[PDB]
Amino acid sequence: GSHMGDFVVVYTDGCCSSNGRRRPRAGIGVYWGPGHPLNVGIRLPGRQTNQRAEIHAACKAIEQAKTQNINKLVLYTNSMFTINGITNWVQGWKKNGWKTSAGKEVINKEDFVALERLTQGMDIQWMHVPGHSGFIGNEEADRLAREGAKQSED
Amino acid sequence: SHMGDFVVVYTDGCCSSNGRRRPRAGIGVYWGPGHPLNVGIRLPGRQTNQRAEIHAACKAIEQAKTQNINKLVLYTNSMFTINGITNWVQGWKKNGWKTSAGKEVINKEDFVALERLTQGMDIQWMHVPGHSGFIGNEEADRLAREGAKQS
RNA sequence: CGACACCUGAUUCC
DNA sequence: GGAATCAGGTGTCG
Ligand SMILES: [Ca+2]
Ligand SMILES: [Ca+2]
Ligand SMILES: [Ca+2]
Ligand SMILES: [Cl-]
Repeated sequence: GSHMGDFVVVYTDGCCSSNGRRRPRAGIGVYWGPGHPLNVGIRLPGRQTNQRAEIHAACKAIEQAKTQNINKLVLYTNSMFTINGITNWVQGWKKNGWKTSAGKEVINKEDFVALERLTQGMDIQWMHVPGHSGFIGNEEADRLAREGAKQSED
Repeated sequence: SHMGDFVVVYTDGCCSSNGRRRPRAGIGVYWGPGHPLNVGIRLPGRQTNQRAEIHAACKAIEQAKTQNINKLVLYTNSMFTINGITNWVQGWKKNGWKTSAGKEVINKEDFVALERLTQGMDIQWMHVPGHSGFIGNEEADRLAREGAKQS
């Protein structure tokens, strides 16, 4: 199980097939290690978009971890939108009604709020991993996030 | 009706055993039975599918040059090379070669060199659906493999 | 404008 | 069931 000095490692990823198209199918994915018992591939409730799938993949992780009574983790992801939110954009947003830099409702509020609710007491070390750059951890989490939005066909 | 004016040529580029044990790509260009210019050498460089399939078009016309031929019909199954040369290049030339997604068009170095030889020359690209018609393809296609074997 | 993603479609190969 | 690669489009924020 990947660790990094008392910081248990974890990769997360979200996906949303047909994002911005008629019927969006979106799922969350979180990989803790090979054949690891915490590796989830859930489907994302409600709104179907990559952005929330992505930040919610991260929620699942934290949510999971707490249950495993782990307080500090190095959570990798390829979502800058999530990282930038959770560690910058949010703070501001709170002090001003969650209004975008163009003066309008911070769209993914509900999502970030949840996510921030969970950073509480946790010492997350948000790390970013490149796209299809070949990093296992991320590709296995990607793998998972799809099986989470599986078609149900077969 | 009308006369006749060009020469035909089939071209194929292949990339092997995906994994690591390998990734051998070969070029292969056919001009007809036993014809001298028929050749199927190995692809020099970053061994890949697309890339080979392109340079495999360079050699073609490049030899077309070494024959003072001014216009041919080039056959190929990859409409990446085709689309690339018949369209996406002018665009790439008017955008510092940026993928219609912000990043850099990887085979610029290739599509560049290719557009070079296209100079003065008049190529009429012909795409052929896999398992197309005309043995011509199965033949170039065959040298490719033979090429990929050389060191 | 920029940035990180999420896709849809194509063509070939095996 | 990918790897090659591209076009076109959304998700969202500075
Ligand atoms: Ca992602
Ligand atoms: Ca992904
Ligand atoms: Ca071929
Ligand atoms: Cl013929």
